[PDB]
Amino acid sequence: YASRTKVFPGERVEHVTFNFTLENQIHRGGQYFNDKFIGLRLKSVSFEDSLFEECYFEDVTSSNTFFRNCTFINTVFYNTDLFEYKFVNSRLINSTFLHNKEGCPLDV
Amino acid sequence: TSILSIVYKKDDLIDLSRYGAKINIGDRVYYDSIDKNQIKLINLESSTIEVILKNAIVYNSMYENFSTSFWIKIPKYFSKINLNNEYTIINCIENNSGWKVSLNYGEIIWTLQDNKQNIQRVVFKYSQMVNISDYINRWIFVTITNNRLTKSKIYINGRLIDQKPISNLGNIHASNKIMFKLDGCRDPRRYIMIKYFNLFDKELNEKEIKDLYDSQSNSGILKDFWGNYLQYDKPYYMLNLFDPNKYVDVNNIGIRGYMYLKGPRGSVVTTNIYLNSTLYEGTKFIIKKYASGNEDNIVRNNDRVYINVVVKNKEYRLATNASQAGVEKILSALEIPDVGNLSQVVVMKSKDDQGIRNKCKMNLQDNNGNDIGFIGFHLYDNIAKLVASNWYNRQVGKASRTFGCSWEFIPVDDGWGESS
Ligand SMILES: *[C@@H]1O[C@H](CO[C@@H]2O[C@@H](C)[C@@H](O)[C@@H](O)[C@@H]2O)[C@@H](O[C@@H]2O[C@H](CO)[C@@H](O)[C@H](O)[C@H]2NC(C)=O)[C@H](O)[C@H]1NC(C)=O
Ligand SMILES: *[C@@H]1O[C@H](CO)[C@@H](O)[C@H](O)[C@H]1NC(C)=O
Ligand SMILES: *[C@@H]1O[C@H](CO)[C@@H](O)[C@H](O)[C@H]1NC(C)=O
Repeated sequence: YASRTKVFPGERVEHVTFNFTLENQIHRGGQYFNDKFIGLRLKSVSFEDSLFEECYFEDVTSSNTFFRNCTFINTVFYNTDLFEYKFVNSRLINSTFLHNKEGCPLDV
Repeated sequence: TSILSIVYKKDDLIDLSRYGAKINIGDRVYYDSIDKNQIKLINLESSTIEVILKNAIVYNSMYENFSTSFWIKIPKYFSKINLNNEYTIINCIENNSGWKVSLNYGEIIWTLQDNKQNIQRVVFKYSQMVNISDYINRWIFVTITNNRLTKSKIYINGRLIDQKPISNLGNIHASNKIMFKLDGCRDPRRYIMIKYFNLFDKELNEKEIKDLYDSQSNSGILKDFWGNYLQYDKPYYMLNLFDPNKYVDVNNIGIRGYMYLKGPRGSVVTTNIYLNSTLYEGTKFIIKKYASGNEDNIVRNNDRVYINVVVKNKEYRLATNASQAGVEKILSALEIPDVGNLSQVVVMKSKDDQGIRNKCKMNLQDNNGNDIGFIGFHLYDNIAKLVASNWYNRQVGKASRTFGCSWEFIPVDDGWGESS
């Protein structure tokens, strides 16, 4: 499974939505500006060295998903199970978590 | 016993004491519309308040004990630029001798400096990782006592926070002029608010300071979460002191729908600066005047008013069916015209029977002036449902600890910075 993993190094995104399901991916060096993520399922997807600015995450369910070395600015996490253990060595600024889904405190 | 007392007057500031201290004000000093006696100082050069004292009252002695008091409001610090940025707000220091109050990240500091440049500092420290803070962006009564023979002490809302001996200090001089401006702040968008500055030529004890706190507290007028005046026709988010991780919510409209405490509250984070709990969650509670003949939109004690509820940006009314099972009976939000004869009248209550100041509590009363009782919450099958009961009144009569009869009103303020 780990061999089959796809990598996308670097991508810049402007105003656009994103409802989808991804499996076994790594997005690296992303720069998303004012992008809304509604109704997406993540299975073993990692975002590394990414920058989210004025982003919006809604109805997000994630298994084995991490945000490492990421920076969030003015982003809102509404109705997401993205708990604090899925932001590994990240930096959030002026970010809000609202209506968090019920889940285990750690990875299951 | 007061030497300087800056108080608002007709489009100016004057001194209550019989000394006639000269006052000059910059062109960028602002005043709140409702409570003009509170003063806003922004981070600029022209935002200056200069007060000049009389040569007969300039502090130039070495055994002279003295005290100060004021009310201060410090917005939230939002970014790392505020860290390690000790900035001054009041100076009476000349020739590197005097007394100064300054502000740092979660700190308020008193500093004394004698002619020998000996520095004594007393600090009050409040965190910013807390879920709900009693200090961030809220009014704080700061008073400072200086006994040259024993110690110098800091009091926050009348309680002791810190004390430090000053017997080692020698002769302390003071400036003829005393200063109000933000000095040494790198942040270009950082302001403070100040209220009621008083100076005394003696060390004040706990009793006198508590008396001063109570006198200046305006216990006969209701206050919001930020310590300002409660106003009618303004939308307020609701907080229960005893259960502060839930917010007021509705499920269904009308009598068959119940308003409850839903949770948990969300968070606002900035990694290493602040990790507070969201205060703009739930349903707003507008207050509508019913019988208060006062012209002002300010809410006073014992006022009889009504409470609107904002559900899907539509305004409903608090009411409950007086005739139902038990005392802890369910409140509801209903169509404004369809209230009929349901109990909707609420009495605003700030200070107790003896006049001791406490938080905002609402007492539902009927058309006949019979007390349904204080508004609070009770758990029915694991749901924290809103109820008005006389059980709170019974515990008040028994001088017992009431549970849930205390509410807190949170308007949207620029000093908190949360995204609605
Ligand atoms: C973090 O936010 C505060 C408050 O801004 C509000 O909240 C933001 C999330 C966003 O929704 C804004 O539109 C809101 O106004 C910022 O502090 C204020 O910034 C504004 C600039 O828009 C300025 O007018 C105020 O004077 C600022 N207040 C203070 C006391 O500085 C703050 O800048 C944000 N953090 C960062 C790093 O930018
Ligand atoms: C998400 O939007 C795309 C078009 O932007 C659409 O093809 C897709 O069906 C949408 N998903 C759902 C669940 O509607
Ligand atoms: C990601 O973090 C690394 C070190 O952890 C740092 O060198 C890099 O600059 C970061 N990426 C961006 C876009 O800043």
